[PDB]
Amino acid sequence: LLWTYSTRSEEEFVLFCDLPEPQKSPHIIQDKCTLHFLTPGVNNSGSYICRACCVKMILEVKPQTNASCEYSASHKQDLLLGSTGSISCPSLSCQSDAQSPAVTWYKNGKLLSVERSNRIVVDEVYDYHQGTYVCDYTQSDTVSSWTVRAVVQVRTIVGDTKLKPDILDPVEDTLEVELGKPLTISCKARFGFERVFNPVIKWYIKDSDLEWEVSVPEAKSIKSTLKDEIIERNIILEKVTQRDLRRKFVCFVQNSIGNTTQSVQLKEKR
Amino acid sequence: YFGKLESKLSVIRNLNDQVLFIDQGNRPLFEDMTDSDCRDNAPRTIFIISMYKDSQPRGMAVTISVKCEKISTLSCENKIISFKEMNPPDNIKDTKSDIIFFQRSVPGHDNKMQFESSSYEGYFLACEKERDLFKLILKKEDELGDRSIMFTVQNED
Amino acid sequence: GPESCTSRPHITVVEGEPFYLKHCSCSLAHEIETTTKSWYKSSGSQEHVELNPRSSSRIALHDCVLEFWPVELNDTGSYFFQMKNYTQKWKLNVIRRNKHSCFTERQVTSKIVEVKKFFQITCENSYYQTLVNSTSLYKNCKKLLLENNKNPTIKKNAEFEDQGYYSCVHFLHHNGKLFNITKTFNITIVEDRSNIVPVLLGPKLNHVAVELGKNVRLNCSALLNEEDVIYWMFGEENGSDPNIHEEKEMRIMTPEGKWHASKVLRIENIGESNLNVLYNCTVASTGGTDTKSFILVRKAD
Ligand SMILES: *[C@@H]1O[C@H](CO)[C@@H](O[C@@H]2O[C@H](CO)[C@@H](O[C@@H]3O[C@H](CO[C@H]4O[C@H](CO)[C@@H](O)[C@H](O)[C@@H]4O)[C@@H](O)[C@H](O[C@H]4O[C@H](CO)[C@@H](O)[C@H](O)[C@@H]4O)[C@@H]3O)[C@H](O)[C@H]2NC(C)=O)[C@H](O)[C@H]1NC(C)=O
Ligand SMILES: *[C@@H]1O[C@H](CO)[C@@H](O[C@@H]2O[C@H](CO)[C@@H](O[C@@H]3O[C@H](CO)[C@@H](O)[C@H](O[C@H]4O[C@H](CO)[C@@H](O)[C@H](O)[C@@H]4O)[C@@H]3O)[C@H](O)[C@H]2NC(C)=O)[C@H](O)[C@H]1NC(C)=O
Ligand SMILES: *[C@@H]1O[C@H](CO[C@@H]2O[C@@H](C)[C@@H](O)[C@@H](O)[C@@H]2O)[C@@H](O[C@@H]2O[C@H](CO)[C@@H](O[C@@H]3O[C@H](CO)[C@@H](O)[C@H](O)[C@@H]3O)[C@H](O)[C@H]2NC(C)=O)[C@H](O)[C@H]1NC(C)=O
Ligand SMILES: *[C@@H]1O[C@H](CO)[C@@H](O[C@@H]2O[C@H](CO)[C@@H](O[C@@H]3O[C@H](CO)[C@@H](O)[C@H](O)[C@@H]3O)[C@H](O)[C@H]2NC(C)=O)[C@H](O)[C@H]1NC(C)=O
Ligand SMILES: *[C@@H]1O[C@H](CO[C@@H]2O[C@@H](C)[C@@H](O)[C@@H](O)[C@@H]2O)[C@@H](O[C@@H]2O[C@H](CO)[C@@H](O)[C@H](O)[C@H]2NC(C)=O)[C@H](O)[C@H]1NC(C)=O
Ligand SMILES: *[C@@H]1O[C@H](CO)[C@@H](O[C@@H]2O[C@H](CO)[C@@H](O)[C@H](O)[C@H]2NC(C)=O)[C@H](O)[C@H]1NC(C)=O
Ligand SMILES: *[C@@H]1O[C@H](CO)[C@@H](O[C@@H]2O[C@H](CO)[C@@H](O)[C@H](O)[C@H]2NC(C)=O)[C@H](O)[C@H]1NC(C)=O
Ligand SMILES: *[C@@H]1O[C@H](CO)[C@@H](O)[C@H](O)[C@H]1NC(C)=O
Ligand SMILES: *[C@@H]1O[C@H](CO)[C@@H](O)[C@H](O)[C@H]1NC(C)=O
Ligand SMILES: *[C@@H]1O[C@H](CO)[C@@H](O)[C@H](O)[C@H]1NC(C)=O
Ligand SMILES: [Cl-]
Repeated sequence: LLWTYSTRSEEEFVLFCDLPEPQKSPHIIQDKCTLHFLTPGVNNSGSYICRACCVKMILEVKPQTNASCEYSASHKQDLLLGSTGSISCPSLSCQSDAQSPAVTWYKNGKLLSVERSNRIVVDEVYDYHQGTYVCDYTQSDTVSSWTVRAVVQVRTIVGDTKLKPDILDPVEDTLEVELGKPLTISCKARFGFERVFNPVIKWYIKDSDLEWEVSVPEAKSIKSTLKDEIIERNIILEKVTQRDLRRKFVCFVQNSIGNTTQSVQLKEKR
Repeated sequence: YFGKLESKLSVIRNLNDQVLFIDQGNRPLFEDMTDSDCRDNAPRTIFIISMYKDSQPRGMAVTISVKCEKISTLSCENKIISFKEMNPPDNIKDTKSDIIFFQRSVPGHDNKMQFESSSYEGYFLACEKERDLFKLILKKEDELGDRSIMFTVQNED
Repeated sequence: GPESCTSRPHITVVEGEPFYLKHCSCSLAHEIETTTKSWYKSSGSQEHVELNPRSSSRIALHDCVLEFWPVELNDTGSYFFQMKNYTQKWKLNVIRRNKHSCFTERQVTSKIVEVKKFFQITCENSYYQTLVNSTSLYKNCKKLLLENNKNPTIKKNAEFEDQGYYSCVHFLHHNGKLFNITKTFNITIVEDRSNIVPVLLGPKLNHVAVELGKNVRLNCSALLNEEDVIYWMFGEENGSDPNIHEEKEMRIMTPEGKWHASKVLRIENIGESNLNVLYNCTVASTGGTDTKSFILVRKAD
């Protein structure tokens, strides 16, 4: 069995052991006898053995010159939760689907008997539809009728948010502080999921028209879920003094929708 | 420890839109009903979903009841579904309970609901076709994507 | 194969439609012995007249069913089945057909579908499936162009244009006469009804300074949904405390349709027991929970 891999700017690949009885079932990762190849180029090509019964695999790699069509499928695909989605084979997208050229699909190793077309059309998408999808099809030449393997990674995602972010911490518009002591105020903000995500979380200091920008320290994603993302960024005062009372410390946060601010006025515990 | 918070009048339905109801045999069943039939078959079709506080929070703690003649609460005791002749309790002096369920939305499907038992973890309220009728049973999560454990809760809010 | 018995006690049907009544405890398995099955009808105060199995009449009694070819306005009444160690009843109510239409208003099954989310109409029938000649789909009583097989279906991501009444008709022939079974769905499309996973504002652990004798007002705010509940836990299991009062929650809706809820815990005449003990506040949703703890520490620490 000889499989071909037509690489580009960014992709992935796998080679699983095929045998009559599912008895059990290098810098590149290995899991459940299914050896995976990450970021190769022109290197990862040749014969690979797995084991009396011996599963022979003669891999081949070559770079793709250019896309045969305008709407050439991605190797990273997104299925919206609760709607109708499709998992199209990148290696067979530009030919559309005149007649399915013997397409076999594999979701996380397991074969998909029903799906044999250029596309897997998922009627109603649920979280479990997520996974590594491998579309295989045989293409003949002079003597060898080698198979073509393409690996599409699909994720189940919720539609992009229609809401601006939320400042979790701080809440109170004031703060009891003792002068001559250090202070580190923390800004915690929750960001609704977006396909293209460019969040903003920064502190700034203002005294009427006067404004000072804080750049250090770096922001930190504390939690990332399906619906939201929490990022945190501190402000450090090595020694709070009388001047730090004349001004307000405002945390700024913004996503593709808009911005929300929480300004804290410092007061002494006294 | 559970503490009864509040209730809502709801109509529970499966994903093939079959209305949940308590028959004369006093057993919880599923059946195809027109809006008219569902209305005309009340109070059997209208359920009292009561929310509870939890000493160890782990999702929406809930009780499911029906006021046919008197109020009856849903029990999953001995992994078997039944309607016990009782009003939702004001307090439950235990971490786990045969009448308390965790009402949880399915990822990305915010209006589809799943009820896991607080007493038997891994087991959920589900609709299973047994012979000539659709029973409301309690079954262990066997395979990913099981749509028989999903439901829709139409509130009177 | 099998078929759902009519378990529901009250049944509404429209005149001129072939309708049936199937009793429960019906097992047609080869091991099952034959037995005497009786069907009776009641009209008004009391009747209890045994149903007539006349020579190919409008009413057909066989196996487990009471078929009607078709139901008419005068069929409304109380029906009863009797068997060895088994008795079932139903309250049949047959409503008038909307003649100046294709479907009757009352026999509608409403469904609300979210925009850009999977929408489907599957025109199926299994009981009368063997007798069905042709099947059609109607949007506001206007026929739909399709492949129109034994079951014409719709399968698309919902759009406000899909809102409407979908009459699903099944034409069949019964020993010469043509009948039809019509089942209409009242589909109404509605804008993103997506919920937020609730969250408590502020840090997860709070040390709230105070000295004995005085009172505290622990405030717990939450970003939640409309239907979500916010509560406090302070040892109700050990009995009731007459110094801890849970004030009525406050709710506001942010211009962008965001709900904020605030509930405060009043702790009157702080004693040594009220110290170094975790007073938890939590949010509860169908889509998640979040908990916050408030420890009462002496002002002297
Ligand atoms: C499923 O099966 C049922 C029967 O079980 C069928 O029901 C019949 O359907 C028709 C139409 O829905 C019923 O309505 C009758 O319509 C007549 C007028 O329709 C014509 O004229 C208008 C003019 O504007 C046209 O638009 C239209 O296309 C028609 O050409 C009315 O005249 C009838 O009213 C009364 O007067 C007549 C005499 O003129 C009497 O004979 C009638 O009895 C009645 O008193 C009436 O409104 C008809 O009533 C239904 N019959 C029965 C027995 O219920 C369904 O059509 C069928 N489903 C499908 C999809 O075919
Ligand atoms: C994949 O697609 C990319 C485009 O997205 C493609 O890149 C283009 O390659 C061609 C060559 O194959 C480039 O064009 C040539 O550029 C050289 C200078 O670098 C010129 O000397 C050439 O001029 C001659 O030919 C012209 C056209 O016939 C004549 O008009 C002229 O008088 C000269 O005789 C010629 O213009 C082109 O610049 C790139 N463009 C980009 C954006 O990369 C790439 O080659 C494709 N892959 C493969 C393997 O073909
Ligand atoms: C108030 O809340 C505390 C803490 O509760 C925990 O933290 C919150 C922020 C949430 O994440 C909660 O979901 C979570 O329960 C309650 O006390 C804590 O309870 C947990 C669960 O019973 C204890 O964990 C166990 O500890 C034992 C012994 O170490 C282990 O063997 C177990 O594996 C398990 O981890 C935890 O120890 C306990 N912590 C404290 C500080 O007591 C507390 O009961 C509650 N109070 C009231 C009045 O409701
Ligand atoms: C098809 O489904 C829709 C709902 O999706 C039903 O429409 C609803 O009908 C009522 C009719 O009264 C509408 O008005 C309401 O009336 C009450 C009367 O007490 C009043 O208090 C309310 O303020 C309101 O005005 C309601 O707005 C309407 N909703 C929508 C979204 O259309 C319709 O009845 C269903 N059809 C059938 C045949 O069942
Ligand atoms: C759908 O029905 C037609 C017509 O059926 C006739 O009319 C009915 C009201 C009832 O009286 C029936 O018994 C009649 O047969 C079917 O068309 C007939 O097909 C046969 C061959 O199968 C042919 O010999 C007849 O001439 C046809 N009748 C007419 C009026 O032309 C048709 O086959 C049915 N289709 C399906 C898919 O069930
Ligand atoms: C943050 O959001 C505010 C609005 O809430 C933005 O303010 C607007 O700015 C435009 C100019 O870009 C003005 O025409 C509007 O009048 C402003 N609105 C108000 C109410 O002041 C602000 O620009 C945003 N900031 C950033 C950094 O994007
Ligand atoms: C509990 O805290 C919340 C949040 O700080 C308070 O609620 C809001 O306070 C802001 C102050 O800027 C007002 O603009 C809002 O209108 C308030 N909203 C609500 C829903 O109340 C709340 O008042 C605090 N309660 C107590 C008693 O301290
Ligand atoms: C294989 O070749 C690629 C360049 O195409 C290189 O980056 C990689 O390090 C090589 N791997 C090994 C194992 O030599
Ligand atoms: C009921 O209505 C039908 C209409 O076709 C009629 O044939 C039948 O005789 C009526 N039955 C009685 C008891 O009047
Ligand atoms: C009568 O039927 C019920 C079930 O409906 C069964 O439990 C009972 O044992 C039966 N009794 C006899 C005498 O057959
Ligand atoms: Cl959010």
